[PDB]
Amino acid sequence: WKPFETIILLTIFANCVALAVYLPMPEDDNNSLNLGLEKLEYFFLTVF
Amino acid sequence: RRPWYIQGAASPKDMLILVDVSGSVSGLTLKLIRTSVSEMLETLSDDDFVNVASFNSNAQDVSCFQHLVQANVRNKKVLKDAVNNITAKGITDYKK
Ligand SMILES: [Ca+2]
Repeated sequence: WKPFETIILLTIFANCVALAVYLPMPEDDNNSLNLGLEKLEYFFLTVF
Repeated sequence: RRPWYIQGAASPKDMLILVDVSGSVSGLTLKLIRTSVSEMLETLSDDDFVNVASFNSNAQDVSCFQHLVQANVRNKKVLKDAVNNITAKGITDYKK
């Protein structure tokens, strides 16, 4: 009943932004940002 | 590109061609890299020493040489044949 849904909406928007900034690479290549986003993916999973 | 011009334009070289074969170079840029490596190998003479290495998270030689060679016709042919066989796969590592 407290505005808890607003935090979930904001974290959904954050997850969408993290999905947007991902840069696909050919033949199993990566950069620093992609590795950073992979670790950040667990933070959203735990919250959800 | 003539042998006499190249001889009179600079001194003998100890050249080491380093080729990136990580995943991102897959496609047009890999073919362009192969052609460029062959063209630069064509600029060397018998007084220059050359070896070609490739790295994708790990560095290794592209042929059975393992060190600098005299860069004559036969060695350059071997290096060109080895170079026109590389594939793009992995993650770049410039330090190694
Ligand atoms: Ca790369």
